[PDB]
Amino acid sequence: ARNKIFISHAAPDDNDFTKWLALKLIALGYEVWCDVLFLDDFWKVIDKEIREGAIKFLLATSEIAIKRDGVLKEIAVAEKVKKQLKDDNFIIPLIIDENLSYDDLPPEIIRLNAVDFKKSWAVGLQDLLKALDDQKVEKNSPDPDKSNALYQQIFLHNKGIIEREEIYDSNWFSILSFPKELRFHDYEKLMPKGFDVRELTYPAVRYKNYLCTFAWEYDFMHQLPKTETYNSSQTIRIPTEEILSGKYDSPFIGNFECQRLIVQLLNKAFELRMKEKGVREYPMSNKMGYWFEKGKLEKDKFNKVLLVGKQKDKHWHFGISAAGKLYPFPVLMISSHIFFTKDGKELIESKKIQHAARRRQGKNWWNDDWRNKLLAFVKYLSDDENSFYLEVGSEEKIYISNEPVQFVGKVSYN
Amino acid sequence: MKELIYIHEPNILFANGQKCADPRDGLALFGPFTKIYGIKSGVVGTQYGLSIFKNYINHIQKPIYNANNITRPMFPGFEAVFGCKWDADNVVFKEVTKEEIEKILYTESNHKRTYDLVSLFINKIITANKNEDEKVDVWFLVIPDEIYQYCRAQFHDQLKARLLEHTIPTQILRESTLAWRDFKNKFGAPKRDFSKIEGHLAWTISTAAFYKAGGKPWKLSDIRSGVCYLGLVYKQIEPKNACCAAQMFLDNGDGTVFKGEVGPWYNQEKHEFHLNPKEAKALLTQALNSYKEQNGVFPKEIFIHAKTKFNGQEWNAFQEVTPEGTNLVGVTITKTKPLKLFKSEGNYPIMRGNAFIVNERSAFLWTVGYVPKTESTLSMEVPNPIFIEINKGEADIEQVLKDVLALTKLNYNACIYADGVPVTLRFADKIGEILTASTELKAPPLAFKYYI
DNA sequence: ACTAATAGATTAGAGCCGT
RNA sequence: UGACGGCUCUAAUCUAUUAGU
Ligand SMILES: [Mg+2]
Repeated sequence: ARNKIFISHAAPDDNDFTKWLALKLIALGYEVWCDVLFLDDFWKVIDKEIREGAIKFLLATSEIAIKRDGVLKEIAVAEKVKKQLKDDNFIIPLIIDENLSYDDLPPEIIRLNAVDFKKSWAVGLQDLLKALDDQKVEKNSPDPDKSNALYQQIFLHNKGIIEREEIYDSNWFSILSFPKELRFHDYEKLMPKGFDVRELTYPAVRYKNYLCTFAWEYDFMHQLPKTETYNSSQTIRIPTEEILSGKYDSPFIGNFECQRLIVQLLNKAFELRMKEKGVREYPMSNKMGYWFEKGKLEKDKFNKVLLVGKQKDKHWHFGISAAGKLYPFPVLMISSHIFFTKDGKELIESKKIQHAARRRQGKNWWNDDWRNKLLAFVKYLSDDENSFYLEVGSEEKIYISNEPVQFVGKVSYN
Repeated sequence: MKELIYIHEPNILFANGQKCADPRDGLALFGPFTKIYGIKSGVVGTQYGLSIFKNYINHIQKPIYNANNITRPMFPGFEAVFGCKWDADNVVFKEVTKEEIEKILYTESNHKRTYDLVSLFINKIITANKNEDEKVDVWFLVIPDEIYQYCRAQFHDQLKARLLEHTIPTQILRESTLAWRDFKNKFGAPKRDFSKIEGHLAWTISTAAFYKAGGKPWKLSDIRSGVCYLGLVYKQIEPKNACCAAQMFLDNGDGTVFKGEVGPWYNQEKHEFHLNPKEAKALLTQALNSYKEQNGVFPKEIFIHAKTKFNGQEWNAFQEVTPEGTNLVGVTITKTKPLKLFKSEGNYPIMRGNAFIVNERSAFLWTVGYVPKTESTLSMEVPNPIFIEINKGEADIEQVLKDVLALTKLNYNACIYADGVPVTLRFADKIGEILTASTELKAPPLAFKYYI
């Protein structure tokens, strides 16, 4: 039997209204067939209902729904069906367009009284619900079960999460190799004036009064007078494999402190080698960026992705800040930055000006844009084919994969 | 090859207990969990401000269509969503003259300037609150731009703070927001363009007004029963720190009760952002007593989370005041270590809800990502995930991830898809910004209606 | 005991742009 | 302060170690 409320409208524009109203009517127990809700000849199926299945013909009337001949065809058949039903209360227009003068409609509907949706949808639905009970349109119970099915089929089945596997490129670059053993030398007295390790060319830190370093006792001889004459067989040597495993626990030094010294040495070595590499640096608030400059990059670009650039008057430079973190797995966490230079030769000395540029320039770049720039900038660091080494001693050093760690995820989107 | 486990998006209850994943869709389709009869407006502004407010209310009466309707859902209209009436003609308007604002602004003392600017508005509401029979549910303060830019010991913080003793829900709306079209930065275009996001603005403002007027737009149900999700935030006073607590728990009927549990708490310690044993014991006793009075029996778990890590002494105090049969889980949520995941081939960020498990005691959770539901990612740039560390106690690292993700979905101050940080922490942050704006208040209002 | 230095750590904030 | 988010700039604490008071 006819227990369906046909809803006709413009296909590309009136979707929003009809979707809300159809779902609203479905939630109330009605049976509402709409093309947005149940379309899958198209004229034949809708005609069957209009002449057999439809019991009401709600016209979402607007300044375009009355210029859509396809829609006018659906009224033309409705009207006839209305004559077959003698149901004068059949076509029940729905004017949502306040722009529509309400008095510029086709003769077929111009004689019929609308249901007003121009001022607020809620009263109009109240008006529609008022009319529908008045005309005794039957309706089922508003069960949120089969109705739930339509709701999801419409919006909550869309929530679906593509269950295919994706590959994510992070910004973690693992440390490929650490030196065989950690050495604690003693230059306390050999230190000419207990100076810092700025003179030392190899990463060294004086734990307590022992200058522990991955460089051998004899390595420091040029920049270290008196230390030049240091005897061996008096250096505390700890296995780095035991340290990273958190197994070495001695009253001389704890595992936490030893890893702290390892992290500090790695940070210094990165800063050192950085100087070895051809790239200008930038003093950030709490880190050191590397503002690539003209000349160090062909066409201000490398590995097929620029690492340098020029703004309207200034010049953007893709820089990075490295902080090595043993947790969870030894990695060199790298962070992306953008440094704006006055003429690609000197960075603006105004932090506010630099920040306001970073922001505006950030709008242009995308996910792929950041990934390509980061990976290309790292690949410049490569010494051999698949990595690059950061000296931790004349003999010992730390190698870092030039590709970031890949993360693979269970799901994706459309 | 590193494997990322996935946590799905929790469902939030709506009218008649129906579930959905987006407030902007769940409300527009189903309606609020609890319906109010209507909202009596209250406006403290100029004639210009009153005209703007009435224009905006009548504008949101009609449906609001934003440019990209597909990605951000449109606004049906206030009564069409929530089911109550919000008319612009029921305004109990209290006029503020630009001249009295001007004489306030000319005072040399900046602290006295901001105090007097707060005092004007609050005394006019205070006065109306006691001298107007017309009942007002929410007081909407249409402030001009001069207040916002000249006055900068904050206007908003003190204004919300100095009304707490009277318990008056308020909503500040800068006239730049409501009249954004007629507020241009001399170029001929609006200072901030709402054109493509007008519908979402209507969503946010209407949701905030509905919440502050006694309505519950949506509630949470995808959380473990018997657990009191409790969040601490520490705020600086210059050398004192103030701790604020917000607690969310299911009741006997499994309905979330979200309420603050905060009394003034000041700790003087060499270590920054910690708590002396007395303050910690008082805080936990307050929270446990609140749960006891709401549900009768004691919680089966006290899921304490914070942006900082707990030391030994305060945890021992926590355990000492805790009864038997109740477990304590202290979780630290940090958002500082940059772990930016770039998708290999494509142009849209990692999906929200992906989780990287470090080990049995830590994880990374992408509470910000790309949500297919709106097709609009919550982050313009690459989203930094939150580091969830089970600092103390025993817990399942995946269960904690799903619990945090669930707690990220109760931001009533904005009708966004979900919050980047768990809501208890953000609302406790707001409380700390307000409770400390004024002098220590006795029995401060414990309901967010009076803060956000 | 207390100050200074070198760190990395852990947390605050202030703010400034984007949408 | 309708909001959210990224970022930038400061600041302190913690811890270790040395120096000094
Ligand atoms: Mg608010």
